[PDB]
Amino acid sequence: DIFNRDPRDHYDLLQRLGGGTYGEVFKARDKVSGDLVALKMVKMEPDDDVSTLQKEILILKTCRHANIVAYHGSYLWLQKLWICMEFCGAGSLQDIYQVTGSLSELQISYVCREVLQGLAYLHSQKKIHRDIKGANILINDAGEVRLADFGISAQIGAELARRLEFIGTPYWMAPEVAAVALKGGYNELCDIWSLGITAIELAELQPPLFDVHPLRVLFLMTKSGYQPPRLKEKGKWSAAFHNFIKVTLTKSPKKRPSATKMLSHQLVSQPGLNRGLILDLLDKLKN
Ligand SMILES: CNc1nc(Nc2ccc(N3CCOCC3)cc2)c(C(N)=O)nc1-c1cncc2c1ncn2C
Repeated sequence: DIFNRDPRDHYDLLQRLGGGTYGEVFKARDKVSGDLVALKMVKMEPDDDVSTLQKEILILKTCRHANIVAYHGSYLWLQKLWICMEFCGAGSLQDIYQVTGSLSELQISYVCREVLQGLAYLHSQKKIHRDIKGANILINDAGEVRLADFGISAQIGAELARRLEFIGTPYWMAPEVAAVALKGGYNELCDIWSLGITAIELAELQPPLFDVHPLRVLFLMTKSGYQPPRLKEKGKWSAAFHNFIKVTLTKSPKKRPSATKMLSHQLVSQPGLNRGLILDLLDKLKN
């Protein structure tokens, strides 16, 4: 499961695709089959024992869903853990909308449906993603939608910096999560709020309040009079899209709908939602 060897023995490392608190991602080609894969390098911390690392790799191999990037295998080499995963050729939705411009209501509807399918699966496994945003939703050349990973819960490498990263960029987090280090916890419903913000992000090219200093956003969010965000242009988006934003951005998590409940919302249960919508979006990259 975790080969004690250099992944360069089996893979030809191509260009760097990007990275962050979750590691460094490289495009790579298998030397035998010729197939393209993604290789993520996670630097191991001084307290990352291999017994806990083994439990995590077991979770990475069993936590599987069509709307989550497939895990192929891993390598432990020179204090760096390398995870091999399916290659999503078009990159993230942020990589796409920062070329194409705003997604159509139908395109956002399909992405939100596919993400909710992945979130409903993660929540059935008692996992909370806690990292839903356009940059963490990848698209393959077939227009399929996949979450890059199952979220922040992987206890590998820079887990703490990844867990706390929202403090410097809290725009996608639910108010009960933005109430960091206060007595109230949170639950899986915070992912539903993050998906509502992601839908405004795909419509507007940035989440609400993106230009406000992160510490000011945290302050505003933990106020009793905080009004959840809304789409900026009412006379472009349908009543169904406005309502989907209204219910996903419910301030109280005790009133916010589950991922399974959201899958029957009129916006994401409408006919004609399929990968063809994203194939049309990818065609705009040529122009
Ligand atoms: C940099 N991140 C990732 N890039 C990938 N591929 C990819 C492919 C193409 C581009 N381009 C092409 C040229 O135009 C710009 C866009 C960018 C990226 C992948 C993958 N599987 O293909 N995966 C991750 C990734 C993996 N784990 C966790 C992650 C990840 N992203 C966020 N989180 C939290």
